[PDB]
Amino acid sequence: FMNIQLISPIDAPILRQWAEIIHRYWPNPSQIRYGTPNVFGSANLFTPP
Amino acid sequence: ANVWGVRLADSLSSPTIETRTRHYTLHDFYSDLDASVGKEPWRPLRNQRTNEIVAVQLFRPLQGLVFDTQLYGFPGTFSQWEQFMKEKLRVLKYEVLRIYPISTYNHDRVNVFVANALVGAFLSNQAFYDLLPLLIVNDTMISDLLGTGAALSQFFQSHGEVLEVAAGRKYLQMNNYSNDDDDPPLFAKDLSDYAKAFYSDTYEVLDRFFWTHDSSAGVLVHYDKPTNGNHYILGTLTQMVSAPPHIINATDALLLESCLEQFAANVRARSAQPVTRLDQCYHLRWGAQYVGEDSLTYRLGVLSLLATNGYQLARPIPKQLTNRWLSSFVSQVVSDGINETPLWPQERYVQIAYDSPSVVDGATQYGYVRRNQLRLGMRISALQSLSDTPAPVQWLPQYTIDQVAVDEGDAMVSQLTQLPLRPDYGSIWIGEALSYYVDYNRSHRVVLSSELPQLPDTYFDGDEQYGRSLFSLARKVGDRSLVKDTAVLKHAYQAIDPNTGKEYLRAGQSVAYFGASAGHSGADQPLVIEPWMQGKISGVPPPSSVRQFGYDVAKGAIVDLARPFPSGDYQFVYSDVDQVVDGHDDLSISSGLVESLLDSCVHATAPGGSFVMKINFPTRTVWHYIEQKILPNVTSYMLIKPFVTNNVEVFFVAFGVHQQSALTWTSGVYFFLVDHFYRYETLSAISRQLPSFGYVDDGSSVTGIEIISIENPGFSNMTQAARVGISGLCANVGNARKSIAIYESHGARVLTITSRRSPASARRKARLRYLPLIDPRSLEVQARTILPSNPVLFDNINGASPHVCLTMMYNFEVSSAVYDGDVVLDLGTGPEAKILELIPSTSPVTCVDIRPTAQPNGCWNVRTTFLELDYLSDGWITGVRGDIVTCMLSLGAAAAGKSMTFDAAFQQLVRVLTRSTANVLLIQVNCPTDVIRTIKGYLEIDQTNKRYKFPKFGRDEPYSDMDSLERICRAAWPNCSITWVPLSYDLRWTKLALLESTTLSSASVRIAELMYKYMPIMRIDIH
Amino acid sequence: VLSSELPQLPDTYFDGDEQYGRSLFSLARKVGDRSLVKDTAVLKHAYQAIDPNTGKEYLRAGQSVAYFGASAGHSGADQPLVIEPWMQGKISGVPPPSSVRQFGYDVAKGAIVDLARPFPSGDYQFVYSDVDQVVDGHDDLSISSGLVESLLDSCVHATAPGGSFVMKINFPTRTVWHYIEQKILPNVTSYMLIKPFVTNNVEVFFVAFGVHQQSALTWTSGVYFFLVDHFYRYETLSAISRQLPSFG
Amino acid sequence: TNEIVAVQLFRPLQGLVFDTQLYGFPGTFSQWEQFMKEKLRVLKYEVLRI
Repeated sequence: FMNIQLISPIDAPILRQWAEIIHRYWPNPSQIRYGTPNVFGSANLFTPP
Repeated sequence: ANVWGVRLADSLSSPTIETRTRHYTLHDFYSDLDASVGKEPWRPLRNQRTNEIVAVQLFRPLQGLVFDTQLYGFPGTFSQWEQFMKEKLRVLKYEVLRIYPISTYNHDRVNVFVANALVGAFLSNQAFYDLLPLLIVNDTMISDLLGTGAALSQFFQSHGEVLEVAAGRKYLQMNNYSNDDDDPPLFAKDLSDYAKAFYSDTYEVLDRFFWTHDSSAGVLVHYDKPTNGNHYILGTLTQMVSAPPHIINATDALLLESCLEQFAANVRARSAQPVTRLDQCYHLRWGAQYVGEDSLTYRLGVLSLLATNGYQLARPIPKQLTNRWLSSFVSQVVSDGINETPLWPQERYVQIAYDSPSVVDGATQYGYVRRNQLRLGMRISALQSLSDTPAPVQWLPQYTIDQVAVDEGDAMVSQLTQLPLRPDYGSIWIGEALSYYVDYNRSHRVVLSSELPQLPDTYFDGDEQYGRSLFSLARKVGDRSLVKDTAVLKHAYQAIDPNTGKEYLRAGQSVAYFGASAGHSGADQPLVIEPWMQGKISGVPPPSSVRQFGYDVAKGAIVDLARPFPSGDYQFVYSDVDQVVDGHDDLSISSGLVESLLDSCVHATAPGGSFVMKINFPTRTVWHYIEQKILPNVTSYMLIKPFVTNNVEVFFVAFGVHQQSALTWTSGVYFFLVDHFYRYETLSAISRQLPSFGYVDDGSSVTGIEIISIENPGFSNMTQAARVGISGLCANVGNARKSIAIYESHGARVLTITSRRSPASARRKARLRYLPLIDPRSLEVQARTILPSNPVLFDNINGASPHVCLTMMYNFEVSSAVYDGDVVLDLGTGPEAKILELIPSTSPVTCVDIRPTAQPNGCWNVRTTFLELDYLSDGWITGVRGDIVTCMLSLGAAAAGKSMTFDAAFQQLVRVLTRSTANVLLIQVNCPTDVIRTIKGYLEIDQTNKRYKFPKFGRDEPYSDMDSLERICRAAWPNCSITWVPLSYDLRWTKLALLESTTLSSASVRIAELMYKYMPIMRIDIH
Repeated sequence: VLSSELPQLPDTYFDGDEQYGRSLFSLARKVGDRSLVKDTAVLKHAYQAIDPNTGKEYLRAGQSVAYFGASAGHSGADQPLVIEPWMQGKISGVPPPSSVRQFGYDVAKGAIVDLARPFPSGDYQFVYSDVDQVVDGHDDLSISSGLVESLLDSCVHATAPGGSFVMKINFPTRTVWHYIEQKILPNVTSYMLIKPFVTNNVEVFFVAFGVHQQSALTWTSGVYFFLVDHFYRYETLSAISRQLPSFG
Repeated sequence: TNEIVAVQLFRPLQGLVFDTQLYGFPGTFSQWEQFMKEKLRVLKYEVLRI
């Protein structure tokens, strides 16, 4: 699963193509900015506030 | 230097002149849409092996391809994709041209972001018409786009004084991009969202932007010349694999491509042509706390600082990057090791050292800070790379006065030599056969048959059979029967008869052949019968008919040649049927078969005929029988021997059978048999010291190959360990040729040194108490890639030249003349210092020259002296002390240099040797002994002006007379006794030649035997 | 004329503007191979000279020469590009020699040696040396001047019987002129110095005739005026090349 | 017929103990050789990483 070269694209079927789709089109994270640290402060850890 | 993978030494460089840019106008934006054949945005990348288009790099007007690949519906092949794009861009061009007329064309700037996002919306069918009134710019590029909300949020968005665009797809992947190792890498730029750019006016807004928002992956800057205003680049956490031992996320590939572009651009700088950016690098700004110490991001940040300061890589960068080379570079940089460079990355500012050649610190406004504290010890210039030279090239060593102990060199090369390998053997002896003949003369001498020598008893032994079989395997011929029979058949016709005047035999002979084989796909006959019938030999006349007999005939009759058989007589008969297949370990039967064969061979010839019969084992009973019976009944006789395989066989040729006369043996036949047996003895002694045919080597044999393999990272001064190893090789093999080959093996640069040890070099090694050290200056310079080859034991496949074969003839006589424990003095070096390997080990030497020597001085086991004084002068032999002088191939050059005669040169030499203390001496003189033949191609003398005219060297020398030179010794000393050593037919001299791994010849040895007859060496001894 | 009055290269030679003016001309020059054009131009003029001792000529066909400093660096398969036409006689102003042996750091068929320190070889009737010494010679003139005499001492000894050599001097300096006046100038029969002009620099070629023939030679006002014109032709084109704009 | 009908194997691959249908080899030698050369480098990088 980590290196998809091990799955043979000569014995042609699906498990190479599906493992390619998992690497290509699985969604990526983001960030949205909550909070009002002027009054409330900020209670989160391990991230910036 | 090195960080983890080595870069190039002191010469660091950088571009100097930066060109300035111009704004992107509508006059250019119209021209970019109707893509002409000369100017078009896309340019194709291609595979290096298959030479097929696999990827497309995109430029200025379309760089907004942020959506997925299935949204666009692009074709698979490049030729269809290009026509697709050219067809669609004009449909967009008329839509631009309707709203904005072309009468506004002069100096109207367009918004670059709107220009990219418009074609990105039109190629993806996503609401382009809002962006079209925002195409013409006003008051800046960004602030026209901050407040609006017209375009779709995937293209760009605003966070308040910060514009965020989504840069996408610098490269574009075609249909036949199959992630091959020769494919060009794409650096995660064929993907939808690999980075996000953040545009603003000043950096103080973006620095407050990245206080609230996260900088987890890492943020990147340009700091030299931003594309559309100053901005930051934030990488995502998607991953390009592209390199099967590695996984590289986007924020590392985005840094790595920009590092490699600057490493490439630091080499191409020639200090006259301008570039578009003084540096290409990125220099990570905020996320350096979140990235790991000594991880890939940190190491690429170190390399990105090095590229900005202007360092250069050791191995060269290809013009187009390959996916295998990129993986090798990443695996080379993720190795272990410490940062040798005093540079270190910092978040606050990217620093530039004091003597860095980059002038960008004064060019840009800020970001770059000329730090004065840290200083690097390098001087500025570009590197010098060059071609490959795919054959291994010969190297010669030079020495230095320092030294180590001799037990260090072998112990050092014990871990460096890859001795257990199988070299290709080659061939000892090449070409045709050498004809050694002797003819019966009337007035030489009578000698009885009981005093002739026979073969030794140590002939059927295992080592002797091994020495015969090794030479028979290493001999390279065509057909043995062809080469033997033509050599005997040519010499059998130059003989003239004594009874009449003309000749024994003519054309039209009606001969019989005994012992045909036709055994190796020669269709019916031995291979000489058809050219001898057609007259293709050109030294023979054609006969009338040939009839065959023997056990292995194909067209003749099969009989037993011992017992008589029904046939007729013949005018000539050739018999070469062997008798010694049964003749092993029982000599009597093999001797007994020969007389029974000869009694049948004589009777089938009787009227005035002649026969040729092959004797393999010449024994005393055979000589006695032919002296008793065969010798009276013939007119004349001769015995010759073509030499093509090391054995003791001969050929017996008799002339004028059944003519009753009286003949005896002679001292010519006696000396011929002595030389014939001793030439077997010498080569049989030589062939046992050689290794076997398909051996693997281990360094245990006396002669053989030996190689090393030591790495050489970049322009590194080699250590004492590698120097001791190379000097140990140069002490283990001496005065031989050394071939080297520098090549990247297993992802690492390594060089080999190939040479061939010898018993002469083993003798040389014993003469030194300490081994010298070579200088590394000949090997530290090399920056090329010499492709290697498989090692062979015998390198020279063309063979030795006659001037080398004659040099062996001189050197063997010198080495046989010098005994153990004697002072000598060399009179002239020659081409090399061979003399140090010729004399025995305990003998102290000295050598005179006209040039400074190159042999190492000091740390020897016995005294030596290397000095040059132009030895024709006087007043210097009284200071020196020796016992025998050796002039070899130098007196003719000394005579030709001063343009004096050979008589005056030899007179001056003997006049200066009158002051010597030596008693015995031998020196090379150049005077003809025999009647002059002036052999073609190699030695064309003049009778009048008395020159030699060697055409292979353009040299000529005066010859003198033996009678003119004989009176000089009598005038010099009363008790001198000259002797002229004859050239010995035995080839005794080849011990120096074959054991030092030299495939000799067939013709050049005969030419050297002819050439020594014009330059014989002489030997004088007083009292 | 004595050797102390001959001009040398100016001090304003290693400067940035001078290096820029050299590099611009080297980029704008359109040639084939620089080694080809230099070596044919020196090799044609090296054969029209006739000897004063006899009447005919210094050297003939069949010379058995040695070549110093081969490159074969730009897909010339094994050799510098003059050796094959000079062996085949395609130049038509030359006679063909007998054999050519190569030496230098970048050989492909000859031996790789260090030409300063002596090395095992034989003598030759002619030897052509054009190995540059000024790659290390930037901002430190003494080492580049010092390498030339050590190279010439090895170049003379490999020639000795009645021979001749051609040696390339890139930086003509006062120590070089004094050394060749002291040592090289008496031991030769005749000499000449030529310069093919294909790239704007200060390099010259030194050609000596009849080595190890003890005679008495001096410099001359012809060599003086030749060096004045040789340096001033660098000065004019170096002044011109700085007013021109860059390449791209 | 002078046609390739069998292949003798040497030192690095001599462990082909399973059945022939498990491997999925091609029928012709020219395709089989390219198949094997393509798969052995994919194994080579897996050895080379560790």
